[PDB]
Amino acid sequence: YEHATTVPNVPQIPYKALVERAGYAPLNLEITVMSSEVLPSTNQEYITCKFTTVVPSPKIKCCGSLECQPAAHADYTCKVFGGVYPFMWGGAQCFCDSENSQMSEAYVELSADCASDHAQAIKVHTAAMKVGLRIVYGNTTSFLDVYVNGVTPGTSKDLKVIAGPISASFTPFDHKVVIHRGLVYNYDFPEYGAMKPGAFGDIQATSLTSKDLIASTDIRLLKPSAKNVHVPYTQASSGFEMWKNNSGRPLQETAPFGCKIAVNPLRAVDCSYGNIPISIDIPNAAFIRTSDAPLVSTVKCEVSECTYSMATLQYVSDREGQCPVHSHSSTATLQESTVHVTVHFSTASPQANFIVSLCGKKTTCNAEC
Amino acid sequence: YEHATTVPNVPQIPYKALVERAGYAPLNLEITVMSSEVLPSTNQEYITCKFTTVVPSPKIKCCGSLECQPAAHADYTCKVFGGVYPFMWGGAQCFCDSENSQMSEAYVELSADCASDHAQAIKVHTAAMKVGLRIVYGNTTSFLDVYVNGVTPGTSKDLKVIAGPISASFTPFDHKVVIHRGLVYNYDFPEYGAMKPGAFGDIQATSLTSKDLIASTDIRLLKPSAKNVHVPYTQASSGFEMWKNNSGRPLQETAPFGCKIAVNPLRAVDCSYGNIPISIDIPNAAFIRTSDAPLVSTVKCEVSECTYSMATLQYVSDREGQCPVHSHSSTATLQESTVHVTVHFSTASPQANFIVSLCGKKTTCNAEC
Amino acid sequence: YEHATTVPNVPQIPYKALVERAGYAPLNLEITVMSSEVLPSTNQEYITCKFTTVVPSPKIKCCGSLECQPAAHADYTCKVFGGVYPFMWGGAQCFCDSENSQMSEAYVELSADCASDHAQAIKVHTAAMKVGLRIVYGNTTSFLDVYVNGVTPGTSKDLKVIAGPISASFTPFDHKVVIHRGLVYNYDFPEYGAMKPGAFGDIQATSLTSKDLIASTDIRLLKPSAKNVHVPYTQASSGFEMWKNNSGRPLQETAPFGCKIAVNPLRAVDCSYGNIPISIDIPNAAFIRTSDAPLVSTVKCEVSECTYSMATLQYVSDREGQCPVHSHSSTATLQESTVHVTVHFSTASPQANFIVSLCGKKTTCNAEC
Repeated sequence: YEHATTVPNVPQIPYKALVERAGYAPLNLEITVMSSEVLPSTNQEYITCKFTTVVPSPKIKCCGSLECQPAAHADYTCKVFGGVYPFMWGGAQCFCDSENSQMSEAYVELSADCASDHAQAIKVHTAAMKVGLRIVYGNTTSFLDVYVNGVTPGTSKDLKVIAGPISASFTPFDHKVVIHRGLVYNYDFPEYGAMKPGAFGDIQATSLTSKDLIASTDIRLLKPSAKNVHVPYTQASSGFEMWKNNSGRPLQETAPFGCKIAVNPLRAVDCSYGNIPISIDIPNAAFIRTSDAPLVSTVKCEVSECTYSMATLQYVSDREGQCPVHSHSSTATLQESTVHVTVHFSTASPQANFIVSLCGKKTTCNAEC
Repeated sequence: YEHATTVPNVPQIPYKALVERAGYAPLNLEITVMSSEVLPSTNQEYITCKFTTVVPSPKIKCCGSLECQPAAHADYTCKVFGGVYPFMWGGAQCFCDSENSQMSEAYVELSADCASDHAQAIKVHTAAMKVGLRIVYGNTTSFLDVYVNGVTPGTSKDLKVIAGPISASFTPFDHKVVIHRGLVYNYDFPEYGAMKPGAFGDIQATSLTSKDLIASTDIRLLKPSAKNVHVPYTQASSGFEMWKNNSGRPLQETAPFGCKIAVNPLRAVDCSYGNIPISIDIPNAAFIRTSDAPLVSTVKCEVSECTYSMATLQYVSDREGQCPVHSHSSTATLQESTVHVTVHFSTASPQANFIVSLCGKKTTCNAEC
Repeated sequence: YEHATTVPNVPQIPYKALVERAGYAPLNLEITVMSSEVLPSTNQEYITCKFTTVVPSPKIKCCGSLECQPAAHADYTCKVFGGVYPFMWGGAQCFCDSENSQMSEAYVELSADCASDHAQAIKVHTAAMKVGLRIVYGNTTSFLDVYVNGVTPGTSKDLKVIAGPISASFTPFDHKVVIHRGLVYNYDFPEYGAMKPGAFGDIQATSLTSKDLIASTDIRLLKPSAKNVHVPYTQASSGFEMWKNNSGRPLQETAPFGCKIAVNPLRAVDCSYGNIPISIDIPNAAFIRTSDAPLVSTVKCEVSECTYSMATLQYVSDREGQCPVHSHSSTATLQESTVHVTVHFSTASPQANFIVSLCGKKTTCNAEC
């Protein structure tokens, strides 16, 4: 094993803990962080891009009556205009004095160039964590992809390795995150079914290959002038051509604590946070080297080769095999662990004398520086 | 390296500098001066020597008129004399009473013996420098002819060796230097086109095989006496036969600081002056013997054989190879540098204990003386 | 012378000196400066302009070995690349797995457009002087091109006119002057054989029709990518296309004291400086009008016609001929000199009364114013 030691969140840093048991030889505990990956609960709901106005051909007639009927399309604003084309010299070659009408329909479908470049609207929430922690506990060297939580246990080398929930619940992604090419921004997209021509959500869709649209691009039908058969309207300039200016905060460049961001999975890599409380049920079989076998005598220690950031650990014992050696102070960490009589290690300390260890034992050592 | 150490101008003196870097082994820097050569900007302009008067034959006539015409030769002073040879009993067997004239021409061409012995007038100026500095930095022994200036870099052994401009701008040659046989004097020769019979520049020429002369040897035509056809003139005795007395200052014997002088290139050899600031961009590859390989222990030192101007440097290390050893005081310089366990050197000091170283380480040582 | 009077350096200004001899008539001395010309010792050494990279065709092979050999060209950086084109689908249709190499050569020759537009590097030094001084001393009016120095004498009108060295040794050209089209700048060009890609001296040459080059335009060979047979390099943009901005100081516009500058001879014209000490050995024959011939009586003087900047000099003598008349005060200079009984001159003074013267014487015158 029952153990539990605090282990922070900083890659490339070898961690060393110590087992202070009575009887059995104090084991070595080396753990290294390779690369962290934090992926929140991604829930795809909407997508957007450019569009193309699909204005049909008017069905101008004579003294006959007309009233448009709605159906199931994108955008719906139809108005019957009366009084246009008062004569044959007007444009439509009409014979009526003042009883003429038009349908004037106008919708907007997804453009052809939208299939490739797009934007995926999502609502980032309850972020999950998974850190592949290196494991070393003797002669074995296993690397496992472990989920960071106090619910999912391990196995590795007949051991129950638990990641444990970090005390830092800080996510670099807020409530809503939309994708762009291969970047990640913090966007304040409008509510579904409450769109506005204020940009940032024109004719939004469910996915890449959808078939149900909804929108309000401030479209208004205008009464044409008597000259030539035309269909003049005052449309709002697409906001997607203007969003390439007010983009701003890219997040990828404003990475907090050297953190990172992924494209496809929208994950945060190499991001330092808090501490990971690891607990492992190390059995009797792992505590190799009982008090009945190893019996090291007097410990000696002297320093020689040392430069800015072998300690002569000559011992005398019976039969080579294993032999755990670890530091006991607050400074100067060794490089290797299990090295059998004429032991050979190395350190990297300032000038104070140390001890560690190796193992057990222790020592310390030394230184140188 | 970026290094730079001061190195004086005295041949046959081994120079030893020290690299005080953090980490890598402090390298050895041996540099020796072989022979210095200082050649100024030589600009050949004029040459001189003996000459031979070329007096032609007079064209004496009778009662006819005469007036000489100038051309393009050396020296030009012609005067028509009237009243000479008043009768047939005078000399030229003339029939005129008092209407007789002569041309009387006289020029001076370069002698036949001038082709070999000569004198070359030059205007010594902006002196250049070139000193072949010996280079040693390990197992290599290269000798290069390097120009002494902070503009022309080097190569030698993958290193950028710079000579650097000396702080002493003293030249043994002044403004004008003329050659004689195989000697070098400081002469005050007259201005080109302003010659005078005051010697030191009679009928000067451009080079050895020229064809355009200019001069003024104070030549004057005199009216001959009526007796025999002659052409008597009062010429100035050549100054080149008199300059073998007022030569004086030979410079070669009054050599400043044991300096020398050359004949053909007019160069100053073995001439001590100031200091040569050398700077070399020594790369990582040259700094052999990192802190990870050599690990010499306790240093011991004792003196034995020493006479007026081996130090037992027994060491214990792993594997022979290189091993830089250098002095650290102000007196007692070693003879050799890189010598591998039972090291064997030698010194030449008075009686104090020196250093150381070796290397690195250281020491010191010782011484012885 | 034996005379000598100080004469300054300002063109279009008539100079008037006075001979104060005992006995003979005091002569008039008029001297005018036409146009000054100062040409320093021009020593052509280097020239520059645009260039064209001459990258040859690669000699890609198979599993055969390769090592490039240097010769005698401009620029020399060749590197054998290995590991490129691992397959037939790579680019060169190779059959080798990982044993393939290339030569990759690249030099730089003088461009075709360099023949006309160029730049001539020179080292301006010991400036010479030559001023064509007008000469008047009676009935003669000779104009001679005389060198300004106390070494080269004259002749003019049976007189030994000496220019004399000016007390002002100020040259508008400093140590180095390079030509551009038809302008003259003060440039700080690098040392010969110590060129750098810092511009102002890329691939310099001896002259216009040379055949020996030297340079270092920071050229570096890069390992190509496996796709299509190419030779990609990172070259430094020529400094000669950028020097049309940092040109600055043109000198021609910043002419000191209304001075000038020439194109072909690099001369300074109409440039005022100091004083020119002229000395002339005027013989007895030039001092016309002895005390035995002219005998002018009582001098009378009255002023009439005078405007802002004839003085009735009625005399009575025997026989017209010459007659030198000159001013004796510090203001009011005459226009003419030798004018015979009813003399007629003219002046240009303020309001003060003068004598113153014329011559011688015276016165014064016046015034016015």
